[PDB]
Amino acid sequence: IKGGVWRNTEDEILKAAVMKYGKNQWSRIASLLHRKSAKQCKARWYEWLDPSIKKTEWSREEEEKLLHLAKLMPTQWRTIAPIIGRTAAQCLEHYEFLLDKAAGVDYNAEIPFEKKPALGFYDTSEENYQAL
Amino acid sequence: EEEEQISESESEDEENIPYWLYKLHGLNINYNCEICGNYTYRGPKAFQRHFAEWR
Amino acid sequence: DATVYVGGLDEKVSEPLLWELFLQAGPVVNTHMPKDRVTGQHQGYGFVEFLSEEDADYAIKIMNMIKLYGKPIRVNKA
RNA sequence: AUCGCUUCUCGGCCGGCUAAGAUCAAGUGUAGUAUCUGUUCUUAUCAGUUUAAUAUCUGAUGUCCUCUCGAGGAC
Repeated sequence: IKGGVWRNTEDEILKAAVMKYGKNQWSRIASLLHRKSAKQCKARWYEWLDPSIKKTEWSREEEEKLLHLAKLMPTQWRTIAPIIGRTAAQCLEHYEFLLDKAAGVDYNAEIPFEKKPALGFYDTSEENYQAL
Repeated sequence: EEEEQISESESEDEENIPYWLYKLHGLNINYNCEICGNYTYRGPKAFQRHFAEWR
Repeated sequence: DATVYVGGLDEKVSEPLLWELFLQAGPVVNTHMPKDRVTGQHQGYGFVEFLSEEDADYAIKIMNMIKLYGKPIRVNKA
């Protein structure tokens, strides 16, 4: 019931919330949005919205590396995805794309505690000061 | 050079994008006011503004 | 002549007392009195587009009698 | 007096530890409106529908003949 499609409003508000609160507090960020939970917010951050994620075409090297690795460790996408530097869902889609296109008074009264200054080789007798 | 001779000859002896926007708004459509120099106006709002003008 | 340049003003003046001020003579159709963004205040010089040119030449004749904040107001053709 | 370094002085811009301490609220449907975002018409002319006028929609690119869209001739 809570599940559904992601909205530009929810997604931008997710950007701002993640910016303000920080990465480790999910319940606080899920509190602001409606119809979405904390798990969904976190996985939605790390899966897609995260700026460190690389959204662009795959170069030739990334295709060589992806194909080789996928033939090395079949069906393991969460192991391969960090090695090529792409999202697991993304490299999946691209792979099926490659096979697809490959064929109180202490203050104010009396001076709290008083230290009269000590007296030294000079005359302080005379000195007094003006009012305000 | 010929240009120069000519000028000397005929000179005083003593010198002193929104394409559908303009259709929607009704502009860049050919129109004419007769009383003013048989003038051309490209918009109906503009010609309606001609009614109050200096010229 | 449809437009005039107006110098020597005080920022408490705005586009409104110019509106009101020069339409006392004849209506200002297009008003321009810059708002400076950086320090949010006016240098006090103006540009005025009228209905046609006759308005503005009479405006050259009459126009420089205005005195904004006890002080002199420049109006010339443009 | 000047240059450089330094000292002092002044002015202008100018929230402790723990198991992260623990935990974490959503009604529905019938009608209907508003407000955001994205995308499309340089088409030339005429005829009709249509409009307050636009807009929009709907149709074709002076005629004939000859030769290989072009050329010539007769209007």
